[PDB]
Amino acid sequence: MATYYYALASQKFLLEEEPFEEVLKERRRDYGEKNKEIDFWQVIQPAFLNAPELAEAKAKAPEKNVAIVSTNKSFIVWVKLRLEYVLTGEFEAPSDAIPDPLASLD
Repeated sequence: MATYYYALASQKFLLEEEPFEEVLKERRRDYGEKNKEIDFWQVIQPAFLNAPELAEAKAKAPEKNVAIVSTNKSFIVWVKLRLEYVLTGEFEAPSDAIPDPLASLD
């Protein structure tokens, strides 16, 4: 089990943040160049939001949502400061409630 950190946005909002998405693309590409295991992901309509421990987040969330997830806390701190209009939190996985931290509900 690992701790995952997240920043949850609306799909609408994240579509207005193209420079941000370019930063994430460049970060993936840089990781590959450095032979660093990818430890951050963008998850459309994340299934983790259904976990009981995330009930407060789900109650606040956009209808069509998307998370930036990482096992690197400092990366999510940056994401929050860069995007601002996101809900943040953390969870442990795999668990009964979150068997796949990267699963989409779509």
